[PDB]
Amino acid sequence: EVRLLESGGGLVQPGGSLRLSCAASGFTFNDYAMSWVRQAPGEGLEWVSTISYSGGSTYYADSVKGRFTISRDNSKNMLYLQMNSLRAEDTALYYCANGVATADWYFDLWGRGTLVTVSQSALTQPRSVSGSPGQSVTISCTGTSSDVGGYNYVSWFQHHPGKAPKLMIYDVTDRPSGVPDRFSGSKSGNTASLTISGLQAEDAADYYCCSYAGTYTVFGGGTKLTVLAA
Amino acid sequence: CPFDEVFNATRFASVYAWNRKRISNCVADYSVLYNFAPFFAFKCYGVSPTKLNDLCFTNVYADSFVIRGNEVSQIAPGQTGNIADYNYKLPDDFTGCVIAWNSNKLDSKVGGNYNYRYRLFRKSNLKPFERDISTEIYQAGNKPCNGVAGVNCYFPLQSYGFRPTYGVGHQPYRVVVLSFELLHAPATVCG
Repeated sequence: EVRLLESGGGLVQPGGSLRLSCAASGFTFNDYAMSWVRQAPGEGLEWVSTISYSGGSTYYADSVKGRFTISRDNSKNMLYLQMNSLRAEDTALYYCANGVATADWYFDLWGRGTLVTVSQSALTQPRSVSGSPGQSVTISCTGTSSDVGGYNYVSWFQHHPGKAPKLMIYDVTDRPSGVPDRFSGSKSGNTASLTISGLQAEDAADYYCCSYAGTYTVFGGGTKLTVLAA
Repeated sequence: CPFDEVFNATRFASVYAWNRKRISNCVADYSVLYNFAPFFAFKCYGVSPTKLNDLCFTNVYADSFVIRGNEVSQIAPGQTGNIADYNYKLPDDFTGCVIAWNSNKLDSKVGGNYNYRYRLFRKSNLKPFERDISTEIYQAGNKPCNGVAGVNCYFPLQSYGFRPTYGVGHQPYRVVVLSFELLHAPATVCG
């Protein structure tokens, strides 16, 4: 059905150049914004760039601004990322994402990711939280007045490094398809909060809050959730 | 009745080229809309909706389009403004209802949604229920513009550019206008 497929990753020398590709399938590609999100080994999720549905709007992260160029070919159902002046800190698994099922500014559809090898200001989360199976945990996310306190476009993601993140909560409180009611969200001022009840062993993962602020998307630092067996 | 075909549609029409669907050959139960969106406005003019289950109408027209929230007040009998005058006009004898709801989650896009337009210039007002999809140049000055835009000659259409960062006044709102018609032809829509 609906699919995103990244490609074009490989080993490149520092300062080199690479072009990434994302293949859409199963939906009207030119009706939706496309975004690139990366994860560097040992690092949390980082929003890289977003292109609007038409192509006349490109948004970039300051950590990459000037060196990458995002583009899309709506005739070919393809999204592209032109990465130049590639540094070591750009070594990451790269993902393309859109909001085909929720809204144009969210990430609910993800690809499998492509691996790029080159030879913070994030929202504040707890680094670690633990809980016993069946119990409940609450994870907090504190941002500025320009993101979490600016709009109500907050998201929560489940993630295991080496696979794409999964959208668990969008619009502060709502669950996409397939997410149990054990996950619920809330917001107060500049702080958002995810609560996971009825903890199971498979709930152990990394949890990131996310905020869309118009000109940019920003992820939290991430909270490792350990479910201690019993 | 095909109320869902109008309300739950994927894409709505721009207000300048607004869509009209004739409703016939069915029973009009509104439980659907009652189990539809939390509405911004349910404004009926010239008809009690509490009597819309004993309706016995021959034809019912479902006009649909998208505008910004500031302009939903214009979709009423005897209003004025760019929408009421240039894009969608209701008659002073209007016998129907205007249903509107915020569509920001469906019609707003990241860099603005430039697919929704509206008419900014027209020499005369529309007559009630008239539809003008012309794209021809407008003459605000006295220079005859032979199909060429420019200094004092404008393109008549302007995109909304719906963005999620806009306030509710400039956010997209989907509007369905149900016109309840009574002709001598026997009842084709009932309750």
